[PDB]
Amino acid sequence: LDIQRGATLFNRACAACHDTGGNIIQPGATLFTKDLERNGVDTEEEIYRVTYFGKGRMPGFGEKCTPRGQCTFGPRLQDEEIKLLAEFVKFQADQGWPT
Ligand code: HEC
Repeated sequence: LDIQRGATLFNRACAACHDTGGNIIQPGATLFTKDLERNGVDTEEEIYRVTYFGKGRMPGFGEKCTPRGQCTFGPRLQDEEIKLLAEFVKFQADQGWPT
């Protein structure tokens, strides 16, 4: 809901890999609606879950993400931050990642 706060957090925690909604590591697994839909995760609740726990080559960010090697070696994000990020991603995907 707070777009500017979500954008700021996204820019520092996510953008290097998901530049403008993309995926610089894994083609086909972007944050665009088409890929989110194909991968079964075009919802806020699914975006939150994958951000929290990770999946293959993406680290999880949740406080209770486990085991250690599947999660960020940087600081974990709080639930509220991951919720803001999931809402931001869903909103941006719905809008087509405006530039
Ligand atoms: C690189 C080190 C990444 C960072 C930092 C973040 N993500 Fe990521 N993400 C990355 C990869 C390699 C993948 C694909 C994983 C796979 O095996 O499928 C993803 C995937 C996502 C998805 C799902 C996209 C889809 O299925 O099309 C989402 C919703 C997602 N990532 C969100 C996300 C957020 C919110 C991040 C910051 C907190 C973030 N990612 C960081 C690589 C990387």
